[PDB]
Amino acid sequence: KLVRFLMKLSHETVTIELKNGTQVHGTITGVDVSMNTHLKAVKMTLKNREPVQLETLSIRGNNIRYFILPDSLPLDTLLV
Amino acid sequence: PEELQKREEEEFNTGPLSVLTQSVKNNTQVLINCRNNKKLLGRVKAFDRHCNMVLENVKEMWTEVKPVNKDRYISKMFLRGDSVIVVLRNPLIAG
Amino acid sequence: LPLNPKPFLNGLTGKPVMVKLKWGMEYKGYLVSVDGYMNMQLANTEEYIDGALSGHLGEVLIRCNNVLYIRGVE
Amino acid sequence: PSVPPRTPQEYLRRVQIEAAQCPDVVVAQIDPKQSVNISLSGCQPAPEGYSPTLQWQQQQVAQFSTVRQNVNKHRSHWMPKSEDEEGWKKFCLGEIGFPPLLSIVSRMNQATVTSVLEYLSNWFGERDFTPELGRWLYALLACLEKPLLPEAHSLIRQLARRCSEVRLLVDSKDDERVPALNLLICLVSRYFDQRDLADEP
Amino acid sequence: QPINLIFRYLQNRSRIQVWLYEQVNMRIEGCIIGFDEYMNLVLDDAEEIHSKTKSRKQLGRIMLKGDNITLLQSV
Amino acid sequence: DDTALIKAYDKAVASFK
Repeated sequence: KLVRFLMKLSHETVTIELKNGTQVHGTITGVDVSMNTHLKAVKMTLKNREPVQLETLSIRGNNIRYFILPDSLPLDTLLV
Repeated sequence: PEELQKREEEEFNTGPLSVLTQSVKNNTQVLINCRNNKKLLGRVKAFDRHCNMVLENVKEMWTEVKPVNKDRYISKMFLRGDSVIVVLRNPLIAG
Repeated sequence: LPLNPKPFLNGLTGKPVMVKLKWGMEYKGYLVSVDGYMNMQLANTEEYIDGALSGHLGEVLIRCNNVLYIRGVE
Repeated sequence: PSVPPRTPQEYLRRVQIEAAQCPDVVVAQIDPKQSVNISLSGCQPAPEGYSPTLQWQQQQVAQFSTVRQNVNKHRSHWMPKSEDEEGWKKFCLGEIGFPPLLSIVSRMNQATVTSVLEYLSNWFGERDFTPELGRWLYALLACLEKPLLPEAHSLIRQLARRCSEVRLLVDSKDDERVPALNLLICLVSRYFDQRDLADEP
Repeated sequence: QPINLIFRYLQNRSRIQVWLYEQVNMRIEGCIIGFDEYMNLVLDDAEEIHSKTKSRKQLGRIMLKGDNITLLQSV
Repeated sequence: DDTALIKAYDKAVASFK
């Protein structure tokens, strides 16, 4: 179910903590049913590096710690 | 049927997952230990069988090199169950 | 008397248990509750890191995956 | 029936059937205390009168975004050693010391931007806030690209706390510091998403 | 299959050793008395065998989760 | 403008009213 909600989030731009801790800011093109997430307009911030621009990135559901959602995001609405 | 799912909800109001539905029903805060080795203090807006969660008003709390407390705030969050280790109902927090 | 994992576990409810996690911490408490996926809820929970009583947590949900083994206590 | 099973699949089928007879969820009623988790406080509200208006905060945040655009024009066109706490303090604050010219900050990489920010917070803890300092903090923040690491979030919250604390010492809104403090707090609290520190009036 | 291996060990009620996935400093040993399709084991008379330090901690009857298991062998 | 930050700061402090 809660993954229904994630799939309602195209064009929302978010930040993702990966499991290795890398922070991944981008805009959602798609989320699938096993939480794999495709992004575009991506900025990756790495512990001991400078950052990284990328036109697109696609990311393994099971490589995600959590999503940081945009604050304006209207939750009660999408929880249905 | 599909109304055998209403066992699920009876099963959340009593299972171990009650701990979560607490927070949802009552707008209470919980404290999750997370595998990133940090703690998340927040309210649960929603959750599933797997402990996937939508949280509000989260403080990420942790420590680091004599070790200094650190934190960071997060308005809204989708937390993967995978990242969750344990979850406190009625945690005790202080300045 | 082959004892199987579900019935064994259902059998631990009510009683003192020592859950030990994949990552080396363990938790003692009274096994309040249990579901299909073998999630668990403990009361009067106590944390032990390196075996040292770390904290007194009260009521606590443990997600199934993190569990290494569970066993009863006196 | 009342034999035993000779193959694994049969045994399992036998387990499965037993596991459907069992209750799926079981709760045990018990009959009758808790460590503390030390949590960093927020931002010290503003004395009555001093809290800036929503329309002002919104105003600067927008302005600060713009400022960061320009910080990437100069950034294409390209100092103490990165680890030198002391030199960096000198370099920036001096006795005087150097302003934050695009010349110099656009040459600083992200890990440095961040370290320096730490060094100027560490100065600020035990020294008073100047407008020289205000400039550097404002600069280094504008030179922080995001998404930020968490270490760097915690950093700027520390700094936003430290501001709100100093703001309590002020005795007339005519203090030079007030606006600079209100700003930095507003920026951390609204531009960098830590609204749990923000001055809602 | 790994299950067929176990199954037998249950017939003999053999004493077995378990190699854990996440943990290398440690083995689990016990006599097997039940299991299920996810290879969770009920294990009796059970022990934590610390490597190097040659020590052994009595646990008694435990249930070992199946996701944890690298490898099974007899003792 | 090399001091464009310095300026933008002061402009921003100044602008409190």
